[PDB]
Amino acid sequence: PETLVKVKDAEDQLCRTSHRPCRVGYIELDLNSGKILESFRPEERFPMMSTFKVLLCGAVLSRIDAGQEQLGRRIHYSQNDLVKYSPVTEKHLTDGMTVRELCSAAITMSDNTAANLLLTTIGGPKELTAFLHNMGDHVTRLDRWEPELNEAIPNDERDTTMPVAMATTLRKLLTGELLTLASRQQLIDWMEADKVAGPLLRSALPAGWFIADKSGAGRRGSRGIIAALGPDGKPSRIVVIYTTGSRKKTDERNRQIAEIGASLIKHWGL
Ligand SMILES: [Zn+2]
Repeated sequence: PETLVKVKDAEDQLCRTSHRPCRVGYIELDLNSGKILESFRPEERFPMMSTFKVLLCGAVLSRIDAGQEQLGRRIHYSQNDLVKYSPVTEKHLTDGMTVRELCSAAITMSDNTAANLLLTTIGGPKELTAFLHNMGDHVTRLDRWEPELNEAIPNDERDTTMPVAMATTLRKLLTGELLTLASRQQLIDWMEADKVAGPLLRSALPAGWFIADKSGAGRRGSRGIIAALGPDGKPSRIVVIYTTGSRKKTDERNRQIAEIGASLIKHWGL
């Protein structure tokens, strides 16, 4: 009840004077069992923003497992392929990057060109969506490339998920049989090394805890985070938080998410 109070308070603060569709969504799952521990608007849609990049690399790893792709395959590209927010890819115009390096860049640094390059390797947004639907997530959809997929037009379902869908999908990728044990470990390792989510859940994380996460930010107030975390050096729950529609600035939206994190940590229970 305490984390749920905070999530409602967060939404009230962020949306009161938005003058457009505005919401917060949250779900917490038991990692081992998949049991839904608590939720707030679990079945409402939100823009994924860069949180999709985990699902993208899941699709890539599936192809690697199937012998259709190699972690070490090198991809070259041109300066004209670089889109907004390409901190890693723009440093490798000469050398290109391997598929492994691209996934590290997409997940750990939120590199947009790396995501587009990876989308190409699997056949585009439609094939990411196909991969998701084929593993039983018929809600999540990627429709556009970077950066247009961050547009966050109110109530547009393009490039959206639901908290429950994302959380359930994340659980299947990280601990189910969709990927080999080696690939599922690679996926969580990239998330563990996330470099660009400090002001969100990581800001509330106690010493000794494990976190593997991926953040997102888009237009029209959109912000979110997906995570696997737990005490004692191992993840034991999945957390997904999304918001869209607020007119509040970045730092304020960050603070509200970090506050939800602090609550869910304080009130973790056994
Ligand atoms: Zn479907």
